[PDB]
Amino acid sequence: DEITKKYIKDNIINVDDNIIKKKDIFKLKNENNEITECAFEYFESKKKFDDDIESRFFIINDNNYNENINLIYKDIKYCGLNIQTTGLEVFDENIRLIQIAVENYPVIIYDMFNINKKDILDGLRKVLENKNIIKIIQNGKFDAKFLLHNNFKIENIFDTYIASKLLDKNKNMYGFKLNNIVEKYLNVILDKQQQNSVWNNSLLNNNQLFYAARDSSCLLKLYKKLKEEIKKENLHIVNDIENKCILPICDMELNGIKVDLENLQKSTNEILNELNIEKDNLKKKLKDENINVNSQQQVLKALQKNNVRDISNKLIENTSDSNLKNFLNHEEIISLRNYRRLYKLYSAFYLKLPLHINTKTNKIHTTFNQLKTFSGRFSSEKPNLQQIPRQKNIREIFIPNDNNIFIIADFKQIELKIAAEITNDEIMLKAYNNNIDLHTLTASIITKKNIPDINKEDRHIAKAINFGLIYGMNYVNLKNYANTYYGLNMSLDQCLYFYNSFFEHYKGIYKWHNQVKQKRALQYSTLSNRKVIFPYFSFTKALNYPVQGTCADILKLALVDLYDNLKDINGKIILCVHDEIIIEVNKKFQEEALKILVQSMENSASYFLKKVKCEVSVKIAENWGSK
DNA sequence: GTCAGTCAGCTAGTGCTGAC
DNA sequence: GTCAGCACTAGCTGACTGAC
Repeated sequence: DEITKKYIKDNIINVDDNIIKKKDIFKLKNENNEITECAFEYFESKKKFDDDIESRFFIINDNNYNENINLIYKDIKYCGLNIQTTGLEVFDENIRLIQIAVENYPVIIYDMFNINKKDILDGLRKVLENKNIIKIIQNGKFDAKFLLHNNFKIENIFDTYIASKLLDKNKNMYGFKLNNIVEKYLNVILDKQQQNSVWNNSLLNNNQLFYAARDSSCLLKLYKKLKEEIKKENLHIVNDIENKCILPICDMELNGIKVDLENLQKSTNEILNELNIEKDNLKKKLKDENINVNSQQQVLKALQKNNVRDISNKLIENTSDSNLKNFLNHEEIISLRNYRRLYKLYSAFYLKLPLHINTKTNKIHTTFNQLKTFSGRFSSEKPNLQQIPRQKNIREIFIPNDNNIFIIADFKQIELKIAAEITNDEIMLKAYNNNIDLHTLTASIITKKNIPDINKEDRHIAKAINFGLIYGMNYVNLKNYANTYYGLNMSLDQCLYFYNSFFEHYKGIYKWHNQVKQKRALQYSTLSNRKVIFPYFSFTKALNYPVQGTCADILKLALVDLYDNLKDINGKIILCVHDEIIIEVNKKFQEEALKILVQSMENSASYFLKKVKCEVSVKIAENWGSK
């Protein structure tokens, strides 16, 4: 229809009219700092949107490109960047539209499908790469990933999702989408009724482009309000850290971690054979060939039929992991426990990994999220890295890329050091000034032995108790904590003596406990001023939030510094799980990489913590499970 | 020849029970 | 706290009797 193809030359298909091609004379400065009059083509909705946000937009395709459009970018301080894509996955999908929003101008839409003169994107490249231009993005991780994968470089960034998430102080989990944020702050409904319209088509209809335009112009108003809201809340440090840490997360997701297919196959074969053998052994032991082991009720019934009892001559009524410890005086239960371990390991890692492995590159790629965790630490999904077993044999599957070598660095006692810093415990700080671990010190006070005489087992008990009592556990739960996660049986009187001895000397932590318990505050702040406001008081989380948040801040600062300091030797930041950072570097630059990693981690530690001095243990690893 | 009354397999949901 | 895996209990949906 002649109505519908009015603007086909610029790849626009009319749906319900509501589109006009209008030209007006603009006033722009020249490269010689001289105002120049230029005529531009911009489209407009025939029906004015009820809100005050802009809806004008240029479209820049192969034909319509005008060289003078690059002058908008000059002498700016913020610009709104949003990109539309055919699908979610970065590897299987391209970028359809790039949008730029410069204040008091329409939104410039670059149609990458109808762009072939590579000088077109030069202005986009320079506005993206400039470090003096605060690019505003919504959900910066997704857009940054798509841009980096296609040879673009984007340097500065300001994500409205991070600002909104931090400002809410973890009040609500859901929300924090573009429509919700704009409604909450600027009092406007974006009418996001586009139900994921088909983007693959070369031709794009009016509603899609206009909805994409209001998603870019609305970011500048959010920038203005969120900047002031953050400034009034003293959240600028953590916001800056998160914004600059967006890009390292994109690097980690893009590069991934390679899996040795041959070793994975060998381990899977061996583990399946071991599972079959143990299953057969249990089958003979349970004396029921038809028995299915996985049925929890059925194994309970079978063990009941076996009539094995307790030390109290009590029949088993539960196969809880700790209840198995109470019933260990038989070969049956040993076989059952071994089978449970093998089954969980097998069907949780070995049979699940092949789905995640991309046969195109034979690498595992993760989806890192940086503010879903309450404490602030990174959380992985799709493949859950923290759920990967941490035993030696399982991790060896992960190898570096061909012709490379891993560097692995991990903090030591970052929680305990941060606790010492915040609580200002004099004895801990005077201890760490002379390089003695707080596990060794805790063991020394517990066992009354001299420092050189401390063994490894005392260090283990210290490892238990320091974590136990530095997050405000009542001494009753110390027994459960030590037994369950470390296996050390303990008596209540021993727990009482340990509690008294621990809080008699480390005075600072006692003062911290007293203050936090007395105030019963509903709001807490970390050393990066990451504020959280709970619904109701909880002593455990009240004690746990500051140290964990500060540890997350230290890791994020380390990644931000590392991503800038590793660009010379072209090292990839691969993963960051727990207090551990992994970088892959070419085999020549091993020494330089080690120095860079250590320096970045130490500087990050020294930025927030001042009294103490963190240390990092770095080992060059052939495989992630190296020595 | 035909329709009730009762016998079920199937699918869901909840109950309950375990570890990464 | 998240997660799968299974009895058990229930309600439904066709087929095997039961009939005057």
